[PDB]
Amino acid sequence: GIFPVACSDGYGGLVTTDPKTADPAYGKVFNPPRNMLPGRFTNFLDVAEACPTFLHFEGDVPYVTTKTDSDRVLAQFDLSLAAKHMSNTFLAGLAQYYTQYSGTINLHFMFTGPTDAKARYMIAYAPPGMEPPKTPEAAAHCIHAEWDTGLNSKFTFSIPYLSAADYAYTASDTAETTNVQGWVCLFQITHGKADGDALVVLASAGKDFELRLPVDARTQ
Amino acid sequence: GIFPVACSDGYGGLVTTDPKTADPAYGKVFNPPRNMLPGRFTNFLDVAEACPTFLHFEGDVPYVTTKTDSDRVLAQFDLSLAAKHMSNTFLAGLAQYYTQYSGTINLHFMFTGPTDAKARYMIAYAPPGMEPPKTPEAAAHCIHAEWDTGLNSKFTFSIPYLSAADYAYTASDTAETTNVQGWVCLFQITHGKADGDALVVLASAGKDFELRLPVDARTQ
Amino acid sequence: TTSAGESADPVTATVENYGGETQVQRRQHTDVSFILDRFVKVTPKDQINVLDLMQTPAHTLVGALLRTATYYFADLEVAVKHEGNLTWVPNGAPEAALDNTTNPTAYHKAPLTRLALPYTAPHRVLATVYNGRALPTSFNYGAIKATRVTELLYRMKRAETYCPRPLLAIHPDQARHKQKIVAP
Amino acid sequence: TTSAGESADPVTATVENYGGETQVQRRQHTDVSFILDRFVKVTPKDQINVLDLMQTPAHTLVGALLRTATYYFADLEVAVKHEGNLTWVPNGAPEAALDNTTNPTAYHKAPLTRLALPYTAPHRVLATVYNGRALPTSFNYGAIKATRVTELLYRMKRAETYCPRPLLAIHPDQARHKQKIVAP
Amino acid sequence: LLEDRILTTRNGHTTSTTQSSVGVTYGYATAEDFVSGPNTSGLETRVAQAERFFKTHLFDWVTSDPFGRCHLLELPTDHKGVYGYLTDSYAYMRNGWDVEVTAVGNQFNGGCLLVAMVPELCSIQKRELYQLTLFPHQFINPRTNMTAHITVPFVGVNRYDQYKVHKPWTLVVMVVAPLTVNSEGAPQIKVYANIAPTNVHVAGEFPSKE
Amino acid sequence: SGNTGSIINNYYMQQYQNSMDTQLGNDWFSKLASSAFSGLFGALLA
Amino acid sequence: SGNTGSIINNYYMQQYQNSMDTQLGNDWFSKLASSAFSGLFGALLA
Repeated sequence: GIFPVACSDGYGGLVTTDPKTADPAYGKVFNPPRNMLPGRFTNFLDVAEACPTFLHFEGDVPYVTTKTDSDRVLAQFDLSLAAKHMSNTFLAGLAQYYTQYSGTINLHFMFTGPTDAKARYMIAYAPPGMEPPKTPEAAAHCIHAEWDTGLNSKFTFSIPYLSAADYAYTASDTAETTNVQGWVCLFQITHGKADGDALVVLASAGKDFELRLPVDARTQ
Repeated sequence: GIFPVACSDGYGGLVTTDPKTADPAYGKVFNPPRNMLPGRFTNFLDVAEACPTFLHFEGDVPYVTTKTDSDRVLAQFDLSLAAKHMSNTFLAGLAQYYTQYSGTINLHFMFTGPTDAKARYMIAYAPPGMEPPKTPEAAAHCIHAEWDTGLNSKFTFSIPYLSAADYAYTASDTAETTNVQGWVCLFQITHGKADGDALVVLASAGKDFELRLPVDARTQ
Repeated sequence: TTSAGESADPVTATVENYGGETQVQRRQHTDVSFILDRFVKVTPKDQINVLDLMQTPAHTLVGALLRTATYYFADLEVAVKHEGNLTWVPNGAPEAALDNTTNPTAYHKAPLTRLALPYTAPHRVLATVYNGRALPTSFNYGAIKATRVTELLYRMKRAETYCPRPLLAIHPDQARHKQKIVAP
Repeated sequence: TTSAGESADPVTATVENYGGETQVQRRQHTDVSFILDRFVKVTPKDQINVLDLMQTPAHTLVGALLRTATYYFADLEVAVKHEGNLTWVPNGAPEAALDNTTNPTAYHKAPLTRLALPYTAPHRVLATVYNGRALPTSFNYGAIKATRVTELLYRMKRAETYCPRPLLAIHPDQARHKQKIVAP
Repeated sequence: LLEDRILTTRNGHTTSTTQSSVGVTYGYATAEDFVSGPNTSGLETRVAQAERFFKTHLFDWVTSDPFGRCHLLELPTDHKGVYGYLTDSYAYMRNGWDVEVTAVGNQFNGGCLLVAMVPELCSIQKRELYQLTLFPHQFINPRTNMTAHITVPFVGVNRYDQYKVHKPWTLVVMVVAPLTVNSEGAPQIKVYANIAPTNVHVAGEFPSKE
Repeated sequence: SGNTGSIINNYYMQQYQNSMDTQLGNDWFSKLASSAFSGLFGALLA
Repeated sequence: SGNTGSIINNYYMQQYQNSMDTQLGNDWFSKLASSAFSGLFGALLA
């Protein structure tokens, strides 16, 4: 006769990811040419990593002006993708679609002021367990670094991947106000006729960076 | 045309054990690392055998105190998993899930009393066909052994696998009050200022031990 | 990692710098071809529906990622929970062209329609934005019609865009946007 | 087989000792990976159900054995006799994340749902007891939702715990617990 | 008066000795999970300086003291020295409690405590108390030993565990056999506990009290 | 891994059924089981 | 191309599933990504 078969229940009922492919019913189509076409790419952490973006900010502007008082802290916020300044950036304008991640992200700095405007800044990075400082003095006890304007302007600091689990989420809750990943915080040493200048910070994916588990869920 | 097929009735209707596997619809997932992770294991008769447990008892305590009269019998009961003292132990806290078994189980002894407390015990093992003794004298006629406290404390006696069928059940009925596997019974010779001491008995799986035929059925 | 900035030559930085090591990331998931192959259920507006893409919700995964790379190419795998017989018709083919059973006129079963779809544009490439709400009439992957279509999904295939675009999301308010995840 | 006991070095004993021989046991069944691969039907509490495990009856085979080894890893094979379309969503993903058809939104047939499920925790390992009724929000194997779910079963897969726990059962009363077996 | 057995265990500068030795036992592990993980991105270092002994008190094993008293002692726990300051200046780390438990009476009493070192938990069922015989554990009896000792590995749920709010390791000693002063035996046994945190490395760091 | 007696490659690719266990760089309970002596601390007679 | 883990030639011939890409005669974004220095414009100390 013929090969028997078990019409197995539950195997084959349409899946929005189903591994197999459907049936073709036209075939024999020779398309145009796609030769060396400009600026292609095939990975979003390739352009993320490859072309940073500035950060939204208080007000909205990307830059930041030199405080001329004891209040030095030029920045400070939740070290996670929820980060408002990031929430719009290229790397953040996508981590939405991936439940978790790991890796490193970068913070590039720039000056724009006169040459008669020599200035100094700081970059502290504290973790979960305590609230961020407000005094580079107290902060100089985290994993940091100091720099001062010069000939070359830019500078990109990579911030460390630290967490119990090798991962953790991109989303957040009013349970995580203690954040599972830290409160990175940038400050301001001293300066000269360098008050009110522009120190714009951008963001790219460091090499350590990685992103996984696709999640789509209403985002505009 | 195409390969005919016999949509065979009765083959494929969901089975809580079905040999085959289901369909995957996400795939390409690289997990974290599970390298040399502490105290693993993959067999429950491995930890059963590998790490014994004491026995519940009259009252509840595990140990037992030296009778100071003719009543010597320190223990005695149904040689089966239903055994209350065992029913909680590790080996018994699982044989629930397996209809039958075969093999050997062990009874480890220990003293706890003073050095001015030299004592002697006994271990008889009678089978189905008669009721257990109450006199090591009458008992010395089963397959037994004698021992006395010393330098080394512990001691583990393996009790024999005897039954018509190479198997028999872990469960029991008010039909089996004659038990298909015997009434093991421990006694007490003589002693010295060694009355009221603690002779705690534990239980592991001997090497001969085996367990089969998975049965799940309401147990708390 | 200092450098010149008004030069915008890619000048990254990484761990090692001040300390720490750097790891071996497995970005398999952020693979453009991988995360665009998974159906998008757009509203099959009546019966005569054009296999466009800017019809899809510009907020869904395959939608968004779609709206982020100017150029692109790919094929199609559709779905049509519906009524009657889906009679698709190629690109350029007269609206009216879609009706004759001789055309690929699929015959209903239970319950939708899973079929493959070539990319049939006369142009060597297509785009979500033509500078030439106002985008070209050759920008359609064929066109379907049955006699009542309830589910329209487009599994894009063998994906591959070119050039980039801006990626932003859910404007928070507390520097950290809060939204219930999956809890025990 | 005497020995020192306050040393707790494993010191077993066996037949031969006083006599008899010892046999060749075939414990294939008490194989941890083997007797954990066989579905457990836990109450699919409404529609939005989290793929947890301490939801299961801590008295069933796959449940009990589950609650006996602190650590563990494994994958998943579910079942969903139900209504509508099961749209599962990964771990960490926003509760709300489970709704968009683009997500793995399975399409009903007859009668339940048999699909495979990766273990997707950010932690290299999970547990039924975190000393950190009170256990972690990353301890979930994704999360399902349809529009009415009647049967929830979890065939754990490629099982493998670590470390042990206490195994006890049906406290008898007559030193021998009586309960009708299978008779002729 | 026997096969004879002694032993001293050095940890840093601290070194517990004993004569009623009996031995020891390591359970679950004997090693440690590659503490050069991803989450610590090279940003982790060895601080085997605070690796040593500190004293804390267990209960007092008294004649009455029922068949269950198992004075718990979480590990980690309050540290007035090194390891403690370390946990206050750090978020992520991992170690391995040595633990060398004593309980002094003399070679004349009866009864036994049950020493065990178990991980993640919350609380235990009495009916379960009959199976400590499953996790790193020792057995005490004055007619052979005065000391216990059992050296625990690292389990954690992760590679680099945080302790500000979590304590994977707990230490219990349920009285398996009640105590008997007896004719000439000692009067009471205060169970003392000697611990030490080993193979530990840190990663992470906060500002300062200021 | 329990009950997988399929004669085929369960069709769907390797990197698809289960999630691949990335490495780094009874395991132990069998280690402390397969080492229990049945000897005698004295010397057998008869 | 996304999620194609079929072990067969997906049955239906090559010139049938998708439409064949006639030639003529990350491509580039990977080209400007894999070239970002983590060096120092001065000289490391300590």
